[PDB]
Amino acid sequence: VNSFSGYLKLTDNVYIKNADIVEEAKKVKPTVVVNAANVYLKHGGGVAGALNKATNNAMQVESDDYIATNGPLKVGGSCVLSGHNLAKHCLHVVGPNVNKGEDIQLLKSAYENFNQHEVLLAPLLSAGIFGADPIHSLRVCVDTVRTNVYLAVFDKNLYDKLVSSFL
Ligand SMILES: O=C(N[C@@H]1c2cccc(O)c2C[C@@H]1C(=O)O)c1ccc(Nc2cccnc2)cc1
Repeated sequence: VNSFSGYLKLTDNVYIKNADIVEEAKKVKPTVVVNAANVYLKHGGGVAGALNKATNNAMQVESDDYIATNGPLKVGGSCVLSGHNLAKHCLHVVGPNVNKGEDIQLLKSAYENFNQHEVLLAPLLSAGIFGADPIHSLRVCVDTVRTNVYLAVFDKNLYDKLVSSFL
């Protein structure tokens, strides 16, 4: 039993809700919140900008030190940093950004990072301003992630479309 509330169950291990991931993180305080990161951990907009704003820019400060030490992430890769006031940990995961021409096959590699964590609160990778089809992202999530994932979808219209089209 965990504290995630109001989710629709899609599969044995994948759950989905129309929710603001920032508000959901603040209420649940999950062990792991996933950020829709880029390779530079520059959290300017979309989910990343929202999460970073909620940390009063502490996520960005920590991220800049991480990059200065380690260099950029790989597309499809991840790193674990602090969850600040939102979660114990933040798993920064880089899905391919279609508006940069990155290979969408890398989306499966991106979701594989979730398997290193037993339970996660997450957005749909590569959705939103990353330009991929969210229906496709949900399919890859279901077919790749084996650990317990609670997906937060900000847009109600998109949430309803994802549920209604789910196979
Ligand atoms: O980018 C965001 N979502 C994407 C989006 C947006 C629109 C249509 C879409 O299909 C998608 C897919 C993505 C998703 O749903 O994950 C997002 C989520 C929460 C948020 N929280 C917040 C907002 C304002 C101030 N502070 C915190 C901000 C942005």
